[PDB]
Amino acid sequence: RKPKTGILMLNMGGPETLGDVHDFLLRLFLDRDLMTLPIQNKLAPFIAKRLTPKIQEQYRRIGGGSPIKIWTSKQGEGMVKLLDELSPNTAPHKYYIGFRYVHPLTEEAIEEMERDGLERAIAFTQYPQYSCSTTGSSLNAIYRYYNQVGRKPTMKWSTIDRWPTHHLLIQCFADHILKELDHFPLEKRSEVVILFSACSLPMSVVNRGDPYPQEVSATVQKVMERLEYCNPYRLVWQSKVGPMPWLGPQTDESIKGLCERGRKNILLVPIAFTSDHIETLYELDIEYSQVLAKECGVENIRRAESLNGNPLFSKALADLVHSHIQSNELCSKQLTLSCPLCVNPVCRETKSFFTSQQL
Amino acid sequence: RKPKTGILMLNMGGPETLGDVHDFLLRLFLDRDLMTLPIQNKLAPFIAKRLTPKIQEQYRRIGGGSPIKIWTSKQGEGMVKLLDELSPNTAPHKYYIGFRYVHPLTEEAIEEMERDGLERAIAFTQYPQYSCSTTGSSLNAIYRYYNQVGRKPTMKWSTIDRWPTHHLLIQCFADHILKELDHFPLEKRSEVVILFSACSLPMSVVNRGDPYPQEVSATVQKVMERLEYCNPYRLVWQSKVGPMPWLGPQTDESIKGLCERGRKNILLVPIAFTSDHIETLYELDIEYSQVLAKECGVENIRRAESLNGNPLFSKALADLVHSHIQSNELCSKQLTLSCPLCVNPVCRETKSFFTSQQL
Ligand SMILES: C[C@H](CCC(=O)O)[C@H]1CC[C@H]2[C@@H]3[C@H](O)C[C@@H]4C[C@H](O)CC[C@]4(C)[C@H]3C[C@H](O)[C@]12C
Ligand SMILES: C[C@H](CCC(=O)O)[C@H]1CC[C@H]2[C@@H]3[C@H](O)C[C@@H]4C[C@H](O)CC[C@]4(C)[C@H]3C[C@H](O)[C@]12C
Ligand SMILES: C[C@H](CCC(=O)O)[C@H]1CC[C@H]2[C@@H]3[C@H](O)C[C@@H]4C[C@H](O)CC[C@]4(C)[C@H]3C[C@H](O)[C@]12C
Ligand SMILES: C[C@H](CCC(=O)O)[C@H]1CC[C@H]2[C@@H]3[C@H](O)C[C@@H]4C[C@H](O)CC[C@]4(C)[C@H]3C[C@H](O)[C@]12C
Ligand SMILES: C[C@H](CCC(=O)O)[C@H]1CC[C@H]2[C@@H]3[C@H](O)C[C@@H]4C[C@H](O)CC[C@]4(C)[C@H]3C[C@H](O)[C@]12C
Ligand SMILES: C[C@H](CCC(=O)O)[C@H]1CC[C@H]2[C@@H]3[C@H](O)C[C@@H]4C[C@H](O)CC[C@]4(C)[C@H]3C[C@H](O)[C@]12C
Ligand code: FES
Ligand code: FES
Repeated sequence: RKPKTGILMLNMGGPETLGDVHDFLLRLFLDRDLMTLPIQNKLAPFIAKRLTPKIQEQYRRIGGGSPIKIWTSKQGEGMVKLLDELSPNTAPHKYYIGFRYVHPLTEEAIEEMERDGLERAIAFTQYPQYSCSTTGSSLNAIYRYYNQVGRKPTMKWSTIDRWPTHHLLIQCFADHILKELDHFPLEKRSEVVILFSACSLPMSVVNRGDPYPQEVSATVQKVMERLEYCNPYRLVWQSKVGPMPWLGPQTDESIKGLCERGRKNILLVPIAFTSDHIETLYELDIEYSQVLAKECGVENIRRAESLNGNPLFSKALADLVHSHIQSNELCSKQLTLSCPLCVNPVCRETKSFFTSQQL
Repeated sequence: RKPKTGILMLNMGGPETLGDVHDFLLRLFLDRDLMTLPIQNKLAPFIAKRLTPKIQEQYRRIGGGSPIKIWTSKQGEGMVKLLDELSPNTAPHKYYIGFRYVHPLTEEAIEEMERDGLERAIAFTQYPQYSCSTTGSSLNAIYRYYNQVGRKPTMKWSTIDRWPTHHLLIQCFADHILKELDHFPLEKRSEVVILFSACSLPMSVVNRGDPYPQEVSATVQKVMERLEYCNPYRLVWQSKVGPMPWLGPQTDESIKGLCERGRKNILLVPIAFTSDHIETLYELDIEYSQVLAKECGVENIRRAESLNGNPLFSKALADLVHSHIQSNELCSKQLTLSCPLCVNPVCRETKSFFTSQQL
């Protein structure tokens, strides 16, 4: 009955209600692994307070809050149900949600995992493609937690730090793309252009050696091969913010560019997310698909459904955990290599934390 | 005996002797598909004249010229020898070299193909990953040739515009990587970090929608999967020139960054080339491996051998051409979609040239 193997599902997280926005932002601007700012401890709360109204407004526009926790919970529960049958030797399994910037925080989840007296602890990132700003930050949080609490872990840790091409992940994306293509008018099906849209990164980050771009590209290639290249495509990036240079082409500019060039039937695909969030429900669905799309004269613009509750996805999660357990992997080979230009000293410490785990 | 099917092998080309450097640079700065410049016809010759001495010196450092024509010739001959047995229906086959900036020029090749009175003409790019600046420019020259000569083609055209993940291309890279890893001291094999190095692109090109980065990334992923992720890796970009922003991380800075961080056993892999040229023999072998490496205190830095004369590569070429002929493909689906922000009007005309081909 008592849990033996815990699977900590890592994700940035998102505010559940408009009221959670302020703290979400605050924790986010306080994260050194994400950004360094002068008098950060004083500025952060300030920047959070001023951005709060604008961000709360974005969440109001999609219903009043993020569904991330609901979808994560459902995927986790489905995963556990399967794991108990897949790996009896490591059962019972229990999933824990460790959101980086909102409750339940990564730290709270770890505290709970230790209290449950687990034997196994698997840091399972929910970002298929690795970025030092996403998965890396979550992994650093785990290392820092123990380093700050001043005491070693009581469970054997390991991580599934990336999985950009897991065959079931690719199948889920391909299936969702195909069913969405079936939603376009029959006459336009073959004319549709697929825009794979992933979260962009500042060029300063890309230039230090971030693995993200290459991995996202890998996922896209895998999805397209499974679709047998039925339609032309392009990998574009969204969510750029600020005056600094980010990796492009931007998704909004691409949509606008495509229309002005006669390609008015577009299928957007959130290729770097496993569930819905503000980036898909607001940026892609409203900002680009409703507003921008109208101003540009698009004929048809649709978005592949996010993986969310697809039973195949829960199966994907379970297979990954199962394979990870059977291989005795502590982490991917890729995690043993820090960015060539990494300037964050905790990265090497975090890497060692997982590569040095007992058993 | 009379040639029936012609295979136009497209490549940038390189100066065979130091004396060819000047016209090489001249033709390169005159290409609108490559770069627009004020009073280009006047600036181009000037720019070529001032760069000539420095470029000639680079070629002198590697032996006095580029081996590209020699390697292209051997691969083409190997390809033809195989095609004559693989596809008796389209034999005899003849290969033609169409370098973009040096003799034999793409135009001279087309002129020769027409004189040979071929029935089938295949534009076979030698760049596995498509870039509007490489393959795109070569395809544009074919269209521009007929449009400038004021005559319709006498042969049925088609193109193999990209092949970033052909299984035999991937096996060739994997094989060369493994044999090069064997050259490292046994004690450091597992410590080696693989730097996949591809030619960089200015961010202005990346941002308009160039498919190159995503395709190179795809190749890297396939190679690593075949090597079963034996070693950690990172995809880096080389050859940045000028003050403008280019896609990074840069190969030279990554090598230096890796050394500073204790990773002194590096294996360089020219993932976007099929043979040796100035970028590998000079930039990677001399500039980075001999000079930069010494100043950084590298323990061991080697470079995977270029595909060059590997018989498996000629097999790859013949299989690509064979499958292309069997499928009646006119071009890839990807070619039917121009960059979302393309501003070159010839791109659409070039695309149409191939997609509209009779038969
Ligand atoms: C200078 C620094 C960025 C440094 C960097 O290049 O990394 C930026 C990051 C966030 C900026 C702040 C935020 O944009 C919030 C405020 C915006 C106002 O227009 C100026 C003050 C303001 C308080 C900004 C001051 C300054 O320009 C900050 C602190
Ligand atoms: C730029 C940075 C990622 C940096 C990196 O590549 O390491 C990302 C991570 C989380 C992002 C923030 C979060 O998504 C929360 C906010 C979302 C808003 O749409 C923009 C501001 C907002 C505050 C974002 C700013 C910026 O895009 C952040 C800070
Ligand atoms: C846009 C937002 C300020 C909003 C506001 O004050 O209204 C600012 C505050 C801090 C900024 C971030 C920080 O300066 C850290 C990063 C600096 C890089 O040059 C761009 C990305 C980067 C992640 C910035 C993105 C964006 O410009 C942020 C998030
Ligand atoms: C202005 C133009 C770029 C225009 C654009 O990209 O929008 C750039 C491209 C190449 C430049 C030229 C090349 O760098 C060669 C010369 C360099 C000298 O320092 C100035 C004159 C010189 C002849 C430059 C003039 C001008 O700045 C050019 C022509
Ligand atoms: C920048 C441009 C590619 C632009 C694009 O992708 O659109 C590339 C194509 C060919 C390149 C040139 C050729 O490789 C020939 C020269 C090589 C030298 O090492 C630098 C100068 C040199 C003259 C290069 C300058 C620049 O990097 C060029 C002009
Ligand atoms: C470096 C070289 C000038 C060398 C010299 O005169 O000493 C200049 C001449 C024309 C330049 C190119 C042209 O301006 C066209 C492109 C302009 C972009 O802003 C950078 C890439 C871009 C492809 C430039 C690369 C590089 O800076 C070039 C190739
Ligand atoms: S920033 Fe990537 S490993 Fe440190
Ligand atoms: S620049 Fe890419 S299609 Fe024209």
